[PDB]
Amino acid sequence: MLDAFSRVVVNSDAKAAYVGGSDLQALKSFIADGNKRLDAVNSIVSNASCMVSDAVSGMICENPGLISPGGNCYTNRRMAACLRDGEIILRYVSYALLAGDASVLEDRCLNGLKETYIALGVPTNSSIRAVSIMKAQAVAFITNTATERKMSFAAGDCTSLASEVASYFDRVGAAIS
Amino acid sequence: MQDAITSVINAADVQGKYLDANSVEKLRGYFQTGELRVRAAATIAANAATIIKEAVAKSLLYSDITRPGGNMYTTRRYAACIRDLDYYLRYATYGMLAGDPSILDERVLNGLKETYNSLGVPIGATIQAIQAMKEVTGSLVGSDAGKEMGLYFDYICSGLS
Amino acid sequence: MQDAITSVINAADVQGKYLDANSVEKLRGYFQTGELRVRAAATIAANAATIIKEAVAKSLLYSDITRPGGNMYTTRRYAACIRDLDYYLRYATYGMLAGDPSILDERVLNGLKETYNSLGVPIGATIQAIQAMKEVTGSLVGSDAGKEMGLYFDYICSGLS
Amino acid sequence: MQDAITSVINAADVQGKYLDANSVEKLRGYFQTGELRVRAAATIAANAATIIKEAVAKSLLYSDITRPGGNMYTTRRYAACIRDLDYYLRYATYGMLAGDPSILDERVLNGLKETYNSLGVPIGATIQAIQAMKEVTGSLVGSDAGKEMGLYFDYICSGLS
Amino acid sequence: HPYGRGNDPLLIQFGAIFPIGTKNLKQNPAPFGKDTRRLLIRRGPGIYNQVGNPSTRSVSVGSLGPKVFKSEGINSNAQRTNNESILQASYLAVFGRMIYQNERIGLKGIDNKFLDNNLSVKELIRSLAISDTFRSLYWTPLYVCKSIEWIHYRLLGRPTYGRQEINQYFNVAYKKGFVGVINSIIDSVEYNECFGDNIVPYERYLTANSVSQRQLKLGNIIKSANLKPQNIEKFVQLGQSQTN
Amino acid sequence: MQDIITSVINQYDLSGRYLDIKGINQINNYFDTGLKRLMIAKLINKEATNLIKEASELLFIEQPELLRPCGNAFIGNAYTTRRYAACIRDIEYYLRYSAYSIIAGNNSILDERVLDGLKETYNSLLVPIGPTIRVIQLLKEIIQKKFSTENIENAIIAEPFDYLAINLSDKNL
Amino acid sequence: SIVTKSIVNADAEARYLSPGELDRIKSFVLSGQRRLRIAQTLTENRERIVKQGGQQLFQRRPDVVSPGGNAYGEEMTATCLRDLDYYLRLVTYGIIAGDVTPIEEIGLVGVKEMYSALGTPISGVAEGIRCMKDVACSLLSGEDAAEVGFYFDYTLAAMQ
Amino acid sequence: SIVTKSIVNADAEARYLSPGELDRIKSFVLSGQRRLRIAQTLTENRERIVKQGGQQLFQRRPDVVSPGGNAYGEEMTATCLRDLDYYLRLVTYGIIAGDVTPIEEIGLVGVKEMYSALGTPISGVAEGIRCMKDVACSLLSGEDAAEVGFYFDYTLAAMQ
Amino acid sequence: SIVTKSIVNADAEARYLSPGELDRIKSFVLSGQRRLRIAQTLTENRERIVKQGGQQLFQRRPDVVSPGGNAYGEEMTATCLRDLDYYLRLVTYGIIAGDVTPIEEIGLVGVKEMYSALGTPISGVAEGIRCMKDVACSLLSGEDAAEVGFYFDYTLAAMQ
Ligand SMILES: C=CC1=C(C)[C@@H](Cc2[nH]c(/C=C3N=C(/C=C4\NC(=O)[C@H](C)[C@H]4CC)C(C)=C\3CCC(=O)O)c(CCC(=O)O)c2C)NC1=O
Ligand SMILES: C=CC1=C(C)[C@@H](Cc2[nH]c(/C=C3N=C(/C=C4\NC(=O)[C@H](C)[C@H]4CC)C(C)=C\3CCC(=O)O)c(CCC(=O)O)c2C)NC1=O
Ligand SMILES: C=CC1=C(C)[C@@H](Cc2[nH]c(/C=C3N=C(/C=C4\NC(=O)[C@H](C)[C@H]4CC)C(C)=C\3CCC(=O)O)c(CCC(=O)O)c2C)NC1=O
Ligand SMILES: CCC1=C(C)/C(=C/C2=NC(=C\c3[nH]c(/C=C4\NC(=O)[C@H](C)[C@H]4CC)c(C)c3CCC(=O)O)/C(CCC(=O)O)=C2C)NC1=O
Ligand SMILES: CCC1=C(C)/C(=C/C2=NC(=C\c3[nH]c(/C=C4\NC(=O)[C@H](C)[C@H]4CC)c(C)c3CCC(=O)O)/C(CCC(=O)O)=C2C)NC1=O
Ligand SMILES: CCC1=C(C)/C(=C/C2=NC(=C\c3[nH]c(/C=C4\NC(=O)[C@H](C)[C@H]4CC)c(C)c3CCC(=O)O)/C(CCC(=O)O)=C2C)NC1=O
Ligand SMILES: CCC1=C(C)/C(=C/C2=NC(=C\c3[nH]c(/C=C4\NC(=O)[C@H](C)[C@H]4CC)c(C)c3CCC(=O)O)/C(CCC(=O)O)=C2C)NC1=O
Ligand SMILES: CCC1=C(C)/C(=C/C2=NC(=C\c3[nH]c(/C=C4\NC(=O)[C@H](C)[C@H]4CC)c(C)c3CCC(=O)O)/C(CCC(=O)O)=C2C)NC1=O
Repeated sequence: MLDAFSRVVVNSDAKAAYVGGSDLQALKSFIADGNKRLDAVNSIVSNASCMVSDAVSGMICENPGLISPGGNCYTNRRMAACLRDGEIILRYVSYALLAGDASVLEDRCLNGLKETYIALGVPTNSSIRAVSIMKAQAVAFITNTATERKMSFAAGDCTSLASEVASYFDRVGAAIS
Repeated sequence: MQDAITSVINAADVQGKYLDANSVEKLRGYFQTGELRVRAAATIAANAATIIKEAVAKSLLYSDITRPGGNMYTTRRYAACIRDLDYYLRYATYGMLAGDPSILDERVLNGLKETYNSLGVPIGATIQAIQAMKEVTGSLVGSDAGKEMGLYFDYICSGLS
Repeated sequence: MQDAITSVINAADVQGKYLDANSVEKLRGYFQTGELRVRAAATIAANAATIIKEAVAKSLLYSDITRPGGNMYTTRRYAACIRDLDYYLRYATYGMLAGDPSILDERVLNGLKETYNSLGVPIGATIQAIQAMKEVTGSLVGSDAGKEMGLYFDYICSGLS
Repeated sequence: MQDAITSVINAADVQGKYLDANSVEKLRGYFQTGELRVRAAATIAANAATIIKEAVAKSLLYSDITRPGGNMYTTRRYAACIRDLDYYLRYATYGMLAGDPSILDERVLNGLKETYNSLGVPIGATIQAIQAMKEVTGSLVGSDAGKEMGLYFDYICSGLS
Repeated sequence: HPYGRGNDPLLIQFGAIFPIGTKNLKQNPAPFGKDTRRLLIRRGPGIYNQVGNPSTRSVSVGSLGPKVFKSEGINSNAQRTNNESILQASYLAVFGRMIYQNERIGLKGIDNKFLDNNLSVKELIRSLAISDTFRSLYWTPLYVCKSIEWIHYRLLGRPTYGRQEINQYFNVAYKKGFVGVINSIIDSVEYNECFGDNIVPYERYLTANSVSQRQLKLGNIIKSANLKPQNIEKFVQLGQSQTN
Repeated sequence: MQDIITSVINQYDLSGRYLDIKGINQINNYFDTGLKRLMIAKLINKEATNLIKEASELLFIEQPELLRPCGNAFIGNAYTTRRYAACIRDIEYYLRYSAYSIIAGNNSILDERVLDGLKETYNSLLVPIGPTIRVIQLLKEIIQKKFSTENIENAIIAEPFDYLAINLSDKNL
Repeated sequence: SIVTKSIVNADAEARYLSPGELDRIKSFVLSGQRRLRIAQTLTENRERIVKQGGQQLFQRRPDVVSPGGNAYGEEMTATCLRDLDYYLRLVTYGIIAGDVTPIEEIGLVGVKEMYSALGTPISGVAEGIRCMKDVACSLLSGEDAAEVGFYFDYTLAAMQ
Repeated sequence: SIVTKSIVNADAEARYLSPGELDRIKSFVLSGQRRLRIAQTLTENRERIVKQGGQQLFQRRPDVVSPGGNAYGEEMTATCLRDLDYYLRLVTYGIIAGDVTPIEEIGLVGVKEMYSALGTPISGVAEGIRCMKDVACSLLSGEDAAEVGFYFDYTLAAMQ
Repeated sequence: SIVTKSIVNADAEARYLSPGELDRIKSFVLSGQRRLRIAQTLTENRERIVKQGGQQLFQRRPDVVSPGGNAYGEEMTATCLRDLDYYLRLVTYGIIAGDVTPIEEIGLVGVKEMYSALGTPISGVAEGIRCMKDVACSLLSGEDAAEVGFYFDYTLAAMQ
């Protein structure tokens, strides 16, 4: 795994050079904007349990055939596996948001997830939608858009970190598609 | 002070012009309403004390400003404020007869807000008393003369606010 | 702001003088009452909310100003006025600790009458609420501290009237 | 700012009253004319530049105020005055949609005469340009909407005079 | 104002109007001590006044104050859809109006970089305020302490409190100049607690003359309807019959 | 102006209430010192010329620059006979008005007839304000040397001069 | 009012009302008639609403009327019912305005400060408002009750 | 009174007051001024003290005001608050006397017999006195509250 | 003054003085007597303090009184001793106030600007103040000298 600091190095070491001012002010701001990122991730850990229930029940609320007899989220054993998988995906997206890089999301989570689904018979269409509801919840929690719960913070703009998690979520979506 | 006629003559004279059709338009307009203006001024001169009494009774007579701590608590202050209201009514009548509020600017509004602020006189209560006086005056003189008088009453209230 | 010590030092310094026997007299006078002042300030800090509640209940709680049309009718206005009373109590406590009302002149009374007049806040009711607060405060702190606090309460009321 | 609905609700709320038959009368009156108001506002938004151009052409375009030594002689001053006329038209449209001139008091007329007097802007020429704009606007929107718009145009002219 | 009465500007949309002066002769000096604080009136509910609730910075007034413009970017993909429009709002915060076209071509470099999501709102407000257009309008034509009072009102939504706050900024102009004053205001703690890097500055506090001017007006002060509660006559109730 | 009785009565009229025991105690406080206040007034009227001569001498002994040329700074000090006479006249002014204030038990006569506008006049004439207060408290000490052990008369004398000194001063602190 | 709020939000940006805001004003003036009807029904059934809400409150919160409670005694109970009537009137105002501006500007800004200064538990007021909400929604149709409880819910949220 | 008790205790032994007793009388007359101040504060805040003590009692002992309890009804509750006022007055007397002689000679000797004859539970009176003690000590300073609760504690001990 | 500074720091937060601030005011008014005694001793030994400090300064910094130095000549040396007397007086003010507010508001704010405009080396003034500090602390006890040099050290730090 890598983070945001390591990815410029994997590049700086490939050019057999040091780390001057050129490729640093981007990293200089990252460290300076470290407070907003820690303010950002905490809002997802605070509401992680409600996010999967609002996501997976909304998946069935838009698709009642998953619980028709024979469906993927039909029985009591399969519902637990799907509610487990949703929270695993949310956990890795929170890892990638805290890291500032999607390296930990690729190899430990998305590398071998497509093959496991196709072989299991998990409907990608319904699985792909399950991530986008969580994306809509995350961008509301990061920019304090949650209409049911509000949190306390210092005022300002947080789209940067919010856009970083929106790009992570459909990166998850593109790998399992 | 300049009335409607003086203002028209000044606008024409400040350009070296003779009184053309627009000046005649304004002059005829003033001459047609002059008789109504005289009627209203006479009626207002007739009932000034009752107008002030009724406006004070409907606006600030039983409020807290007349109680201890209020501006017009003592007898000096009560008399001073009723004299002020008499001033406002008389000058509004002058302005209505003249058809021009310049007398209000020269003789009333010049340095009035500053005097009231130095004395501590509440401006909002004064504006409300003038508004109540506008009601009674329009009531007594009828609709057209009441609109004419209310023009200058609102002029005083805007200059005071 | 200047307390009693600052005022004595200023009076001595503005003449190029050393602190002579009269300055020592005033300084001893302040130093003897300082401990009573600290006791009173602590007790007042303890019971500020109850003092304001009881003063409001005895002065203007059931009058017509709290009904529709009154100043403090809506919840915004009620909260604003209780905040004002809290300001008055806190600054009177500061003045009592300092032994000098200059903080009241600099931080409270400067432009207060004009603000209240522009807003339409009744001054008499405010002075009466401050007088009721003076009763409760003297009650709670005892006779000597109550006279000390009432000095600055009356100072605020005189600066407001 | 408060529109007709806000004003009715405020008049009812300041007395602890529920909305009775007279409030319903005023509310129905506003609701019946709302659609005409929206039509007029759309049409005025469509043709603001042409309205200002035609008013300026008929009121002060060839007078002496535009010659070397005039108020609006240089290009800075010409642009500034056409921007002022755009302000007046936009705020009159807001007032017509709201059915209440309080926005004109809060956002336009507050301290406007004093600014114009400090700058040296002629008030009479401004009032005449606003009157010419009233003609074109009533012309473009028809009789009823023109009377509605002329109400607030005359309100601005009275607040400026 | 702690200085003469002529040091108070008119609080209008776009201003720089000081009516007291050579032509008016309505001038009132008054002895104001060094320690002194002006009673400001909050643009909104009283109780969010910040003098007895210093914690109420960052907290919305609601419908009783001016509108607040924020570049939130909260869409399910976190896109900003008001870049065109937060930029228009900043021009009014800094200038009060839209500057002329020939004036604005010197500021296109600043505007293009903001519309590409490369500037915060705070850095945009800084770039407009330190420009040659703002300086030629509000620094050079004005008395040095009248200019500080006006600029302090545009960037922070309030006039100054007293002499301690004004000899303070006045000393920065003595040593650094026009740019030293604009930077020390924007980098203040009051700026970053009220606006952050995200919000366009809005009007926060007023004066007694400003409020007395806005309110106290016909069309704003009710024509005595709080009093005058009309009720039925008792002799009319005693002769009334059934409703329907 | 207002004496102490008038100001107490005005404080009670402001709230529209009758006099209670607190204000009556305040009035009794004045009624019990009135006679010694009159004794002080008579002493001041008996010794005015000598008191002011002593005060002026003690002022000019420690501020000798007040008697020398103004320096180019056109300062109004006691340089020539004209300025000297004017300054002694002012000293008599201060003595008279603080005698009034001692008799009234109040300082309102002071700030209405002495303090209002004083600093404007002295600034326009460039009269020294430091030595001016210095001579006032010199006068206070000279008067207090007549009644020393009677402490109540000491405070009664200290009131007006100390009010004048604290109000003519600038607030360095 | 919806018109007022649209006008201010457009005024801050120095622009005319866009076609979306005008669309919404149009939809509001078109629904004003059923708004007035609903305000009628809630307005003229005030006695039963206040009475039955006071009952449900006093059965759910017996401490406030227990011996010594804030609303203990005839006068205090009358004052509490007076407060409930205040809030019902504000809800009717908000229903006719189309937005919670009347409710929030009158009765919500600084309500916690007032009720803390009076010694009244704010949760009791919230309970009374909820009881009045149930009683009032019982007298309306499905869609009407849904739209009317929309304001009771806001008043409850602001009064937490 | 401390002076009285010293005089009797010296009188039984047929001797003048020793220098210790005179020392203590001296210390008492020197502290009389703050004693009067504390009695002032407790005396003129009697309404809040009785009210808030009655609340804490009725919340701690709901049976006495429950249906049928000794203080059940308007009149009985008023009488119980009257008793609490009696005991607050006695505590002020004891504070100014410097000793519990006023409290004990009036209101403590034979209190169990009286309250048993009336049918009142003495533990309820003790609870009311404790609640009044907390309320009254809340309004005093540290040392003042310590010295004032000194008498409430004695009244509670005698009323077990 | 300590009381003044506590009052302002409590005023900005819109709260009464907490018990810590009142504790500290109490401790200050209790120590005021030895504060006045120390101010006495420093005040009435001013001639020796200024003289001996001027000596130690002129022996440590012969350039300032050398031919042409800032304090060169009879008048300039007298003016420098005048400045040292100014600062000793300010130190006595600060000792009685219990805090460096008098010293800092008079004589420290803008001192560098003044002495740069006059052409005087500020380090020479610092040396003079240090010499006066040693001379003055020589006349006090251990704890008194420690507390008195507490202000000379602040004046030196501000005058770097
Ligand atoms: C490290 C990353 C990591 C993951 C992502 C998951 C991936 C994953 N999911 C399942 C297994 C499963 N996953 C699902 C899920 C679903 N069916 C649907 O239509 C919905 C889209 C979705 C719920 C939201 C179901 C229903 C099963 C069980 C299949 C069955 O028994 O019918 C399995 C097989 C193991 C098992 O049976 O539990 C694995 C490896 N596990 C991991 O370790
Ligand atoms: C039966 C049908 C049925 C549905 C259609 C859904 C309803 C639903 N809610 C959300 C949307 C959401 N769901 C949440 C989740 C929460 N909100 C909180 O504040 C809590 C902390 C947490 C659950 C307790 C959030 C934060 C949003 C974003 C919008 C919002 O702020 O409410 C979305 C995503 C929108 C999209 O698809 O883009 C959906 C489909 N749930 C259902 O059951
Ligand atoms: C583990 C504990 C821990 C945290 C959670 C964060 C907590 C935190 N966040 C911020 C501070 C902040 N936090 C935000 C973030 C936001 N503001 C908003 O309006 C949005 C809701 C959200 C966007 C994601 C902003 C905009 C600031 C102030 C600007 C900044 O810090 O750069 C600050 C102030 C210090 C600073 O200025 O940097 C702190 C302590 N830091 C910690 O040590
Ligand atoms: C929203 C309400 C509102 C208004 C109306 C307003 C007006 C306003 N008009 C101004 C100037 C001006 N206004 C005019 C207007 C006119 N000249 C004429 O001859 C005509 C009669 C008239 C146009 C009809 C001119 C020429 C100036 C420029 C003055 C100058 O450059 O000296 C200025 C000075 C600001 C600047 O341009 O730098 C303000 C603030 N401000 C406001 O907030
Ligand atoms: C530190 C000194 C100081 C004071 C005292 C002060 C007062 C002050 N009081 C205000 C309002 C107010 N003040 C009151 C007070 C009262 N109403 C009554 O009926 C009573 C008589 C009185 C309370 C005793 C009310 C009701 C308002 C609100 C006015 C309104 O909302 O229109 C406002 C307007 C600010 C706002 O609330 O948005 C200020 C600035 N400011 C200061 O700096
Ligand atoms: C660019 C034109 C301009 C000028 C001139 C100006 C003057 C100005 N002089 C000030 C103070 C002052 N000015 C002086 C000046 C003097 N004392 C004397 O005895 C001398 C006669 C005189 C010097 C020759 C002093 C002593 C103060 C400080 C007042 C105080 O601290 O109370 C202040 C108060 C600001 C502060 O220091 O905090 C201003 C704004 N401002 C301007 O914008
Ligand atoms: C140029 C016109 C002019 C003169 C002359 C003048 C004199 C003058 N002489 C004074 C005092 C004095 N003058 C003298 C002495 C004398 N004086 C003499 O002309 C004699 C030579 C001598 C007596 C033999 C003494 C001893 C004092 C001290 C005052 C005292 O304590 O009585 C004083 C009071 C202040 C001071 O002590 O310096 C003035 C103002 N003022 C003027 O404007
Ligand atoms: C329009 C918005 C608005 C509100 C809400 C308002 C409330 C308000 N409630 C009051 C009292 C009160 N309110 C209550 C209410 C309650 N007791 C309880 O236990 C319950 C929880 C609650 C009833 C649901 C009581 C008991 C009092 C009297 C308190 C006292 O006098 O001790 C008072 C003081 C007396 C009076 O009614 O004039 C005001 C001003 N004023 C307003 O302008």
